[PDB]
Amino acid sequence: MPAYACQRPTPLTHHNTGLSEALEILAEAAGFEGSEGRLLTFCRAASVLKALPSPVTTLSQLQGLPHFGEHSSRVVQELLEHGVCEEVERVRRSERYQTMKLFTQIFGVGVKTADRWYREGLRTLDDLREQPQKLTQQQKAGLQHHQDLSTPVLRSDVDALQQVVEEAVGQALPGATVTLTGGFRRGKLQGHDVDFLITHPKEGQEAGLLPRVMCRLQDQGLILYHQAFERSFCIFRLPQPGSWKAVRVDLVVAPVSQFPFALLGWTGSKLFQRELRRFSRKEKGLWLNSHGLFDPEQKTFFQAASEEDIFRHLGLEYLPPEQRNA
DNA sequence: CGGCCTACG
DNA sequence: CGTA
DNA sequence: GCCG
Ligand SMILES: Nc1nc2c(ncn2[C@H]2C[C@H](O)[C@@H](COP(=O)(O)OP(=O)(O)OP(=O)(O)O)O2)c(=O)[nH]1
Ligand SMILES: [Ca+2]
Ligand SMILES: [Ca+2]
Ligand SMILES: [Cl-]
Ligand code: NA
Ligand code: NA
Repeated sequence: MPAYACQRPTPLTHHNTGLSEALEILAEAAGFEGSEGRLLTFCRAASVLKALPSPVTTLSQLQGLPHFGEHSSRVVQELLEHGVCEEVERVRRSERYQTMKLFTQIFGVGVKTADRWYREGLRTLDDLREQPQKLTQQQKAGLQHHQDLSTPVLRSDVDALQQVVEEAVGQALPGATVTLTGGFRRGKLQGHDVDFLITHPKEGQEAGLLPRVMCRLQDQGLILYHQAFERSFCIFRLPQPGSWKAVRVDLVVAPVSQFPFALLGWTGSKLFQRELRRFSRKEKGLWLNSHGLFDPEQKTFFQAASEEDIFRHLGLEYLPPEQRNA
């Protein structure tokens, strides 16, 4: 089993779901305390289990697996022997974990803001609503829409939404295209938000496009919240039987020269892309982001026409999106 | 021990 | 600071 | 928390 997640296929569904979900609780709790290193180790250990071909049934089967040291191994052992890990359950019911999770789920609130509110004594959404001068415009929108935004977006919702975006994009710039990215491109049947990548086949024509798209969506009454730019993090009105619901939608524009890098980055998963960028820099000496792949010794950018090109540049076997669920 | 992804709004 |  |  290789040490980087980008070196192994990771399917969406697998054979160690309960074990991985426990390690991801500990990863999340580490993030809430500001230890990104521990978060990464727990995430990586969880992802190793997702990549295995069958269930872990005995502690012996962790020997030699990367990212399983004394702590992650003890978590798995307790789950194998008792069906529960006391450390995980203590985290689950802790006031700190529950409130930090509640607050960071608000659009416009990160770990740093949630922690400050926690230290001030706040614990509930109604606590926040009773002091709204304390809130940015973004946070106000995230709090007002929190209930709808907490409900998963169904893959069955997405095609009708993509059609609406395509209509606005085609008026803004005929010939421009819309590609579904994010977890839905990896095969998920639900998601917390929808991610779209927009480009045009003629290099340079995409300049200035996103403000034109947003203006047209707003004029159609579809934008509940937004605001030169190339990424937009929106709240959209999605139809429902007899009504509608708020949904988070991300829009990104890339020039066609960069489209394979943007498609790769925005298709994720988040851990897969962090691991891929870490691999590129530490193992290959190349710097990767959603715009390109840079050789800092030649001071040259790799041209890519496809995601396949990028995997080849990096010396990695190609993984389709459905196998990037690290 | 150092390092832990890398951007844009 | 927020966001992907 | 773990790798190298
Ligand atoms: N490099 C990098 N990419 C990120 C980061 N956060 C998100 N992304 C990329 C990869 C994600 O798959 C993609 C979309 O992010 P989302 O939060 O929408 O996640 P995703 O669609 O995978 O899942 P979800 O909507 O929760 O089902 O953006 C980050 O911190 N770093
Ligand atoms: Ca998103
Ligand atoms: Ca998403
Ligand atoms: Cl840490
Ligand atoms: Na080990
Ligand atoms: Na948030």
